Amino acid sequence: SLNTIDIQGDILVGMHKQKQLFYFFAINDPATFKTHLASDIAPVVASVTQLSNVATQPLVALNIAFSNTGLLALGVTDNLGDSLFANGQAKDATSFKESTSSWVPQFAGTGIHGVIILASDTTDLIDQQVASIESTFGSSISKLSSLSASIRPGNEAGHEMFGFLDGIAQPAINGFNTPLPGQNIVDAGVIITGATNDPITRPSWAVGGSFLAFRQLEQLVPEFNKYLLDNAPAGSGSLQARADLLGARMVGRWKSGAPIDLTPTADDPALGADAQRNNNFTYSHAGFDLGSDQSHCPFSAHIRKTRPRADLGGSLTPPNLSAGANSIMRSGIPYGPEVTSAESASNTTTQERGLAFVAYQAQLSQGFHFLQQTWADNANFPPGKTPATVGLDPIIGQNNGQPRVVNGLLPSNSSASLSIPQFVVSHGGEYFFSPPISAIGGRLSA
Ligand code: HEM
Repeated sequence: SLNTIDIQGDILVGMHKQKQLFYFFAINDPATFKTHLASDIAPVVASVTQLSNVATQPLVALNIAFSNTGLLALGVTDNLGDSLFANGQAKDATSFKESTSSWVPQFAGTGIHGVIILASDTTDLIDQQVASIESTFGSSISKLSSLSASIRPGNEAGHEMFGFLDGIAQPAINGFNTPLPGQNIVDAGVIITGATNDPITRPSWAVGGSFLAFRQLEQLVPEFNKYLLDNAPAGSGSLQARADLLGARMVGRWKSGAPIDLTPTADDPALGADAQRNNNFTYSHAGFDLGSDQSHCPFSAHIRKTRPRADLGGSLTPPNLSAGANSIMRSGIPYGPEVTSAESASNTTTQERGLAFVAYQAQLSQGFHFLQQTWADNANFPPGKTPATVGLDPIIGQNNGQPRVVNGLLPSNSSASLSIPQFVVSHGGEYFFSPPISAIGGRLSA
């Protein structure tokens, strides 16, 4: 049975606060760190149960996760069953056709021992909690770096920096979530280590945790906007409307959240807002060949690359349940300033903004790493298409800094190719393990 009282809340629910801080730390004097981990952190770690009840959301929601080197600093030599986690993300960078030479230097190594995720409706409240932690831990905790993040303002609340509504699609955990139309339904052990049908044996104290893949993904927003205007397909509407269509073709949803598979030529903001309808699709359409039809959604669209649905078989009618083991829970939040007047006018980025990307999964090789390397970065994925060369994911697809060839985006001609510069630039990140709450004051403090 899924013991949600013992699972950290960001994993299955998300913090859902206006402001978040990712506080990346090293451990000194581990015996002292441990005493404070047990006395000061464990009691204020927010659980799934706590966050699932709108009446027990804490003022400051706190989660904590440890890198491989952080667990080792705590004297934990156990095999958590994940080679990617053990090796650290810097060693995995070439899997994604990037180089750590481009990373924030603190990520390009294994000095980071963990991350504290703090979330609250104001930054003052976060800062007070950080000050309390630094006060009680003293020098046994050392801040290496941090990243502040926020829900975007006004009509962009819940949208990422390019302007698209985010956080729509997640796997439903069988026995825990009430599935929405079209939502994949997966065994708990796809996300939670040691939960139902996790095939990898874990240390006993690690049952109820998850691996957290963090990526600091800069977004080149003025450049993206200008690209869409410059490449907008011909049509009856305003130039901006035609540019908007191209952007929707790249993501697989309109900015409103409406999936293009269900509304391929025009936005439907009412559909985008409706969780009962906005995920209710499989990419299959009766009367169309799944292997060649890109009129509803390109084969290269971001969401189609990252959850293939009927492209990997299974039910043609919703819900499609394919590739459940390749599911990830996403808890990303935007970072950086909004686009400034001068950046928009010059079509040029000056300040860094983007997505503080967070993915949870029980097996890094099946989740984030797989989606990036085997799907998004693979010009021949999905398989069995005509033309066979789908191209790269236009949002996240990487090829060692080169422009990406992306096919199928133009509704007028599915064979038309575009060469697209990166609009998302990796600054690196790390793989962490978010332990069950019991382990925080338990094994990890022993
Ligand atoms: C700055 C970088 C990124 C941006 C701007 C971005 C944006 C989006 C947007 C707008 C959606 C549609 C909203 C939704 O369906 O919930 C989405 C969905 C999704 N993204 Fe990305 N994303 C980024 C990075 C990533 C990465 C690195 C991965 C994995 C390697 C990823 C995996 C997914 C998945 C699995 C979905 C849901 C697909 C589905 O279930 O249909 N995203 N993203």
